[PDB]
Amino acid sequence: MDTYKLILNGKTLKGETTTEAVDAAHAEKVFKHYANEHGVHGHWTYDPETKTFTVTE
Repeated sequence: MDTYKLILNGKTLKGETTTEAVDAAHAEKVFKHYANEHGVHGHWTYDPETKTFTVTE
């Protein structure tokens, strides 16, 4: 398990978390939890070179 990172860019908030997962698909399902928990919804992207998801409100 690699780690994957989430960058959340809310209008007024900024969030950065990681998780260990078997692939990007598994980390994405955990990250949807974190983003919904923290009331930040937006457009999702994944950057394979950095194993990073960004969510921008």
